[PDB]
Amino acid sequence: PGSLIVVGTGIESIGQMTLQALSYIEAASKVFYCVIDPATEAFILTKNKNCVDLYQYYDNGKSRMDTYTQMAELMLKEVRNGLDVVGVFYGHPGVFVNPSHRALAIARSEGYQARMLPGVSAEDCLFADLCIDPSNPGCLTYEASDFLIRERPVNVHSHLILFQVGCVGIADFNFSGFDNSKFTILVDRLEQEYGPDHTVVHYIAAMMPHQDPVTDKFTIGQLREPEIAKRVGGVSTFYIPPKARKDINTDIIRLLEFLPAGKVPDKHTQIYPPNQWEPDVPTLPPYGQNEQAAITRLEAHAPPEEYQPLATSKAMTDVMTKLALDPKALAEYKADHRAFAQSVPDLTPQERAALELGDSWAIRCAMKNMP
Amino acid sequence: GSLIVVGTGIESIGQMTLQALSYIEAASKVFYCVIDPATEAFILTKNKNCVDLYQYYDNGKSRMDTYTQMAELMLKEVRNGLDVVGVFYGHPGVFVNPSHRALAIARSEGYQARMLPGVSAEDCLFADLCIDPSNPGCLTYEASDFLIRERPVNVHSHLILFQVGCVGIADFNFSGFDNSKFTILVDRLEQEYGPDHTVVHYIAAMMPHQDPVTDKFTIGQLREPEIAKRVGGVSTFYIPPKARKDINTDIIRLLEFLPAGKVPDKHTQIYPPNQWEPDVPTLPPYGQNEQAAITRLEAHAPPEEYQPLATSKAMTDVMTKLALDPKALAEYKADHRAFAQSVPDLTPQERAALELGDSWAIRCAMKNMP
Ligand SMILES: Nc1ncnc2c1ncn2[C@@H]1O[C@H](CSCC[C@H](N)C(=O)O)[C@@H](O)[C@H]1O
Ligand SMILES: Nc1ncnc2c1ncn2[C@@H]1O[C@H](CSCC[C@H](N)C(=O)O)[C@@H](O)[C@H]1O
Repeated sequence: PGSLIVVGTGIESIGQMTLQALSYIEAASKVFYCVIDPATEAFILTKNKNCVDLYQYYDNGKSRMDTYTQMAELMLKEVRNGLDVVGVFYGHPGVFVNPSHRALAIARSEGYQARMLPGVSAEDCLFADLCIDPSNPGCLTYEASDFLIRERPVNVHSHLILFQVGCVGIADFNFSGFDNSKFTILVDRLEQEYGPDHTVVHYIAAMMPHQDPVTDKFTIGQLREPEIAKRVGGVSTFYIPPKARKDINTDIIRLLEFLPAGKVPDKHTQIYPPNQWEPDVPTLPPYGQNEQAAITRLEAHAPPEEYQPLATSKAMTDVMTKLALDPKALAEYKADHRAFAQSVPDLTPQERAALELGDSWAIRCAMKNMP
Repeated sequence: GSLIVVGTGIESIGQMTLQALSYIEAASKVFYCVIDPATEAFILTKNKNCVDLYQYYDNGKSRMDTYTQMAELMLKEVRNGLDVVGVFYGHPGVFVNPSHRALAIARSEGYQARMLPGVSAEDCLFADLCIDPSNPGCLTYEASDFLIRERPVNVHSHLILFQVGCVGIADFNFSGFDNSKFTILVDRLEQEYGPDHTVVHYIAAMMPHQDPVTDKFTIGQLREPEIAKRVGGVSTFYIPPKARKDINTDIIRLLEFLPAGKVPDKHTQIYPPNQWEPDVPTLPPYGQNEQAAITRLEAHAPPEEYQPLATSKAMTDVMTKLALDPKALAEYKADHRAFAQSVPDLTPQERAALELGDSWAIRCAMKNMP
């Protein structure tokens, strides 16, 4: 009896909140939120009548871990009283967020329903604004101070993302912001691992819908310029592109049959597109001889035989939207599949049967058939 | 012409962001690639002009040709002056080839190009497994690329592998992938981690009533034919740290982290522990430092420097519209004053902040009036 759901709000105000985060806000018994955008906070207050701002539990000179302990306990206290508590943290609520993990784990240890819903993180915004794929060529993400304290290894051939570069070695809080006086220690490490000429991108996603992202391209040595290091604050994130590209192992690529068997891959060339923040890698052009061949093959393209297009009804689309947008209806459906199933209007006989089964394959067959 | 690329999250409908939906509705043309029928059934009700990109896959047809065709279908509409919005499930730029190719070409030729972030499978992995990438760092690889280019592991940090069910397959089949080189991946993981180390097979729920797959195996167990069978196209591996890295005490004092009279714990991590990691010396939840912080809550008042929100409903609604209505945002960015002077019931300070547009002015207008 009593539960704790933790949701996120994304980074950019309001717009980056997920539909299910909003739905679990409204259905909550009490809301504890920690956001750093005024419109987002106002947006949370109009969707639930019982909200407490967790930001007030920071204080000047007060340890952040002590604030995190208090933030977790304020939620767990309402949980142990049998309330349905929803915790709110901007971005992804479990990405570089201490009190959410502490509160959910303690509630689990005491036998309560606990669950975190994912959200859009600052790393997600970084991928989008910088148009980089973590797949190419791998992504490593560190907390900036932990990266120094435990001397975590770099991967100069993959992406590097550093959070909290604006509070290096700071366990305190100050409403005015951080005095990043240990920033030079981080610069010393980045220079030692990458050299002073390598690129570092100072990233700050736009928090308001009309603002532009900060995507400023520096070298690591330029971070020692006073006017540069003052620009990084509490919502600053560093992206360091790969310094070089690792070679393909032709022996392993023949074992995996990535390329056609008989050919030797290109040793100094990546496939299009290039990373615009990366030192120049020889990259193939967008429209080679293999590319236009597939583009001109579009002239003779027909829907494949095994391609099965969507073929559902208005009633089936509405009931699955409801299961995704209505936590009240979802809780009833999981409690009794058939009693919920025969209650939905206008469902075709197979649609009622598929929804009563609930299996992924039955629901997909019901939405791909239709007489 | 322009190209806006958005995502839908992993779990159907519910994990779409509010701004992804608004750019769907306001779009002239929509090209989508989702793998959930209800989500696809959610999209076509929001825009009358959609094309399913999934049809450009084919049996025996190279994925790279499809990605070239997927990007070209959007690009040739962009060169014709329409406002195109491409849709890919999850985060549209996380392990997605055609989205980046189309945006790069669109940029190179001078068109407006923007990607909106979405909720990825890695985001869902963080939530369902309830782990934090900060503790102790997170390394993400494409499974085959991790093998082909012999990428280094980091046994002290998180490891996440995408596409473990498609090891080395460049082709497509509607029946899915024949993960016949999966044993090459298992060989590498055992060499780096040992056969007894944990690997979590993760499949986020795609439907609202499903529960996630969070199966705890050992790397050696992956060789069991009935284990290798259950990893497919939407499978992701999580590998917890094999050990924790030591704190460098010299670096600790360079940073002046703790009081220069107190010495921190050298071989104990903070609560909570990673429930998927081999047992690490972990602090209890309610130590005396925590209990001291609990009892100090009784004497809590809002600090003097704390500035609570103090706004109006007219101001709340205009910023909601700017975030939820892309056409009003385009108007406002084109002329702040014309937009600011046109919104009704705005306090004169509120219109002045809106006309400025600066973050400092908007935040002052929303926290100031007593
Ligand atoms: N608007 C923004 N742009 C870039 N990074 C940001 C950001 N807001 C917060 N961050 C990063 O996140 C750190 C705070 S911890 C909070 C992170 C949040 N839970 C998330 O999902 O990202 C900051 O030190 C900064 O590195
Ligand atoms: N439901 C799911 N659960 C776990 N991993 C998933 C998943 N769906 C997709 N993936 C991962 O994503 C890969 C496809 S590439 C598509 C990724 C998507 N853009 C995203 O944001 O995550 C798969 O190989 C799998 O590793």
